Amino acid sequence: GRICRPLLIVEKQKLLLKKRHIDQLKEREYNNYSWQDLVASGVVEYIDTLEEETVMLAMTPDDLQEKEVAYCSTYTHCEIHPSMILGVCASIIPFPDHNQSPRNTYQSAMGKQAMGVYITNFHV
Amino acid sequence: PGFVGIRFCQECNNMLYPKEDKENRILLYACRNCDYQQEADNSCIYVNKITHEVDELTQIIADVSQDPTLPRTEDHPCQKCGHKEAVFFQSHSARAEDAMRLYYVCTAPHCGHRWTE
Amino acid sequence: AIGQRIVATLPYIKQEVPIIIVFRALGFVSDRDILEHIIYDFEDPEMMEMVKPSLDEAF
Amino acid sequence: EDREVLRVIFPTGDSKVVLPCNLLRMIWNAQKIFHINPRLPSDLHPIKVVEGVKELSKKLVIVNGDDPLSRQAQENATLLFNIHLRSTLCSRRMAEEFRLS
Amino acid sequence: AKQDVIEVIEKAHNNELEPTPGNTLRQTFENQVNRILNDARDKTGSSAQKSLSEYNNFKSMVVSGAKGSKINISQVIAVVGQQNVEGKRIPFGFKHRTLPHFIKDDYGPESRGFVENSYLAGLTPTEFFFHAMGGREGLIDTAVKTAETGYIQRRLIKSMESVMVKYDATVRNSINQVVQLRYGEDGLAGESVEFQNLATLK
Amino acid sequence: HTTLRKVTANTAIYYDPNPQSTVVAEDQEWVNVYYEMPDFDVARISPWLLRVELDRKHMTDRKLTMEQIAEKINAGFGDDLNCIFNDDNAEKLVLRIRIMNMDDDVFLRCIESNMLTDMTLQGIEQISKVYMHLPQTDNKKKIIITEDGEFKALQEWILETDGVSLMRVLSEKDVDPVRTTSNDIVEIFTVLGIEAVRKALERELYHVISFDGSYVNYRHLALLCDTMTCRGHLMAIT
Amino acid sequence: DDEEETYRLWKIRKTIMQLCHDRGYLVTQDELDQTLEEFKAQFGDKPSEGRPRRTDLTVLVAHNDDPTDQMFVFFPEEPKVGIKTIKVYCQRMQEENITRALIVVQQGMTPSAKQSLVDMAPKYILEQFLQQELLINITEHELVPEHVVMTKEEVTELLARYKLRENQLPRIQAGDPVARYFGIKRGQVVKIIRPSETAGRYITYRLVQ
Ligand SMILES: [Zn+2]
Ligand SMILES: [Zn+2]
Repeated sequence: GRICRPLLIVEKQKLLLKKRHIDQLKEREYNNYSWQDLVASGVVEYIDTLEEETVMLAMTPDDLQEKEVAYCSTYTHCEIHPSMILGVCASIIPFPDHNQSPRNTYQSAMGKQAMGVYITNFHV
Repeated sequence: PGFVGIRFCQECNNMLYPKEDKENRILLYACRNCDYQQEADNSCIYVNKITHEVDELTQIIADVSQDPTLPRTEDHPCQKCGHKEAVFFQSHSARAEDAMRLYYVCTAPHCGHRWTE
Repeated sequence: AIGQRIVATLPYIKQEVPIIIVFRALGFVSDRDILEHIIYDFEDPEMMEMVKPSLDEAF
Repeated sequence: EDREVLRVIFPTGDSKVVLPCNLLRMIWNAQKIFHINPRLPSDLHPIKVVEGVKELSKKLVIVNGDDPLSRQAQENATLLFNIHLRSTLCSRRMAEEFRLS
Repeated sequence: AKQDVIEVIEKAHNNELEPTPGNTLRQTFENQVNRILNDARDKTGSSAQKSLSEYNNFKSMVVSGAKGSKINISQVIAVVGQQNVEGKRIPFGFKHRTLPHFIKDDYGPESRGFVENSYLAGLTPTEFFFHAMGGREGLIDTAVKTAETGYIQRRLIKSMESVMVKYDATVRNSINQVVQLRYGEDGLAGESVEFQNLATLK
Repeated sequence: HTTLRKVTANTAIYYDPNPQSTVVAEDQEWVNVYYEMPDFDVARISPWLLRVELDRKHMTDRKLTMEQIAEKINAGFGDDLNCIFNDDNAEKLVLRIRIMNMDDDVFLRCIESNMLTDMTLQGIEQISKVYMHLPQTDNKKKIIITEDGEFKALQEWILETDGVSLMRVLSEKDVDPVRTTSNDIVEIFTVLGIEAVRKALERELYHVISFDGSYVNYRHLALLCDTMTCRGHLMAIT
Repeated sequence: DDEEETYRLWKIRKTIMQLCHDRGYLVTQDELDQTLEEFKAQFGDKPSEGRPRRTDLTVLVAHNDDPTDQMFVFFPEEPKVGIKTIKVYCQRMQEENITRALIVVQQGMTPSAKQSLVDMAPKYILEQFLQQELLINITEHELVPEHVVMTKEEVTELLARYKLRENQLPRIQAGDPVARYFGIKRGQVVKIIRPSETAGRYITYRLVQ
């Protein structure tokens, strides 16, 4: 029952997700290098709500860059992408960060009454 | 003034309660379970700090310097070891209104000096 | 009455029970043992005086 | 006297009131309906203004009755409006401000 | 504005901030920061408003009063501003943090929910979440006030439903008891009255 | 309202068998300056002492002195509870109590916990906090009529309390018993009556309605307020 | 401790004189607006020791319409007034042939004393007042409108004009602060004149209960 989410672990001030992992992920369909191999490599970690209190997140790897005034300089994890904070129906809104939030909630409710093809085998 | 601690009997290990000996006109600490008595050495039985003038440096522990989520600064070096980096944080403790005060801790391992500006 | 008393609302029991009574019912009768289990730093009189009413209520 | 009554009614100097008839708008309507020239002398006698306002005040009845209790209740019901009416339909204002015929 | 808030934070951190009468030091610091950021929001909104041309359609609809307000223009062009939950900045829902992306004990404007972007610029992820929090507050208010207000409406109606103007012009209830000797103390209906000025008062 | 806790720094109970040689070293000066002449029944003295330390900040913030405090203690408990104190010159504002004649020490602790809560040094009960300020809006300013006949808004100090004792606050020197009011309509009804609460209730409903800039015709408020007050008591809409 | 005591006594006396004047009792202008220093000259500035004693503060006024219709104002010394004191005051009123009185208590009045004040009403109409509620004249408050006790002829004229029964008028409790100030009993009607923002003036009538 503990809700958690995956995050990219961070070294001293660097991601552990090197370019070799992206390379093996690009040919995911040939070399059967999958998400579980990414987790087993110690590059990704599932962090729950209670362990997030002890975690210092980077919103993007740009936060790990050394800046004229360092904000943290001791990050421990990084977001895979901030847009993953949204759910299924809010992930259909284009440019949801340019709307008033009630509008995004009303769309998230109204994407569910929208017509389409609810399922491919609707004939049976 | 300082607080007064609880003291226990030497036989039943129950707490000693205060009592007065009229014969010598002297304070005693006696157990109401066994029949033990002791000559007090503080003469003070109760202390209430209504002002709550607590030194929060005593509540801090050096281990907090290992917290990745605390801010670090290079501007306040340690007076005990000379390390440059140090974590800082606010009181965040109830019963402390002027809690914007910052407390610093040295991040050098095994030094753990704590102070306040 | 005098200070702040600590109680314990155990299941299947419709009346509050002092914590010291519960500790004694578990085999810890000496007040030293109970505060060894409750207060881990004996250099701290604040915790001590705040637990003292519960001891005074269960003697 | 009406001024002092208003001063005790509205202890703060707030002249905004809610009343039945918009007397300034009716005066403007009369000015435009009869083509009143504000630059020429008027043919309205100030005594006619006084008498007409008094008769009007008598005709505006909220509480009906000649008994003294009905008279006092009638006085009270239309007090604020009658003050507004006497201060708006004043003979001087009707002579040099509105210049009605 | 952010440098001003940083200065106030530095003052508070150095105990160079003394409380004002009627408030604790935390509340005085919060008042100073909120004043700085409200001033920033208003100044930026004025800048956006003066930038508008006569052909701007936001300005057209706001000027006519058809729809919108100058604050909406400011949020679309200049800055969305401070997000509040229960009338205060974003609370420390984590341990001394608003989100895991901030350091502990960060009372800065961006940490506590100041959206320094406009809706055209687009909100950053933390601004997006804080704005969603502030909007959730409005949704909850809209959905929770209705029951209490409707119960108040029903209660008022059932309390006054039979009070009526009678043919003797008195206002009376069903028991025939007198509530007002004349309706509104003047026996006049509320549709025909209107605002005027007493010329002899001031 | 100011209780002894609001102005107290820290309380403590000692076992002082003879006041001449006190347990504390810094309180030996004024105790002997008090004891060299017999002011009270020294024989009816208990060895349990109750020393309270005040703080200069809260003493000055209320213009309070040990004289008033000691008088209040000796009035609330009579002569049964002796209290002594130094002048308002020492670096620490301290005053020492003893009980005159459950065990004694427990009684001292109990009266300590009581005095720190119920001993009203200054102020009116049920009034927690009071804020003095100048009203910038004319609705709270003092609107007078000058000798020339113009309305003039005098900018004067007004107090806003966090509790209500309208009954007591009205009957205070230099307090206006004519304009001083409250938002607790029940107290207005209890103190001023049914027509006063009618008017006050109209004012409060108008304040609630108009605070958002709205406007409602006064006859509707008047009818609601007459419905709640036409039977001589406050008739809730419930 | 003492200057405030005499100040309170003077304020109470001032409110009592205003009250008696509003009830229609003969009160001279001199005592109606009596300065605090004049009060000290006439009664003293040391009530604690016994100058003035509250027994010296007793007032006795006569109605303007009837010189025989007099009224007392007693200031008991004890904070909690007991039934014995009520019996003493009633005895004095019997001796002096006075039928109305006000008792300005300090702390309160015992239940037996209140029951005595209630049971013997048809003989002696004697009322109870706290000194705390006489330190201010509530009729001077801005919220309190102008109350006027109507006469039976006026009440009959009112009910005949509006053609209604007494139970159809709005009500005022007999224990109302202003009803107690004017000393009005059940069956009496009080005319309230208040300013109205829509009509200028408004008169309403409340029946006492
Ligand atoms: Zn023992
Ligand atoms: Zn160090």
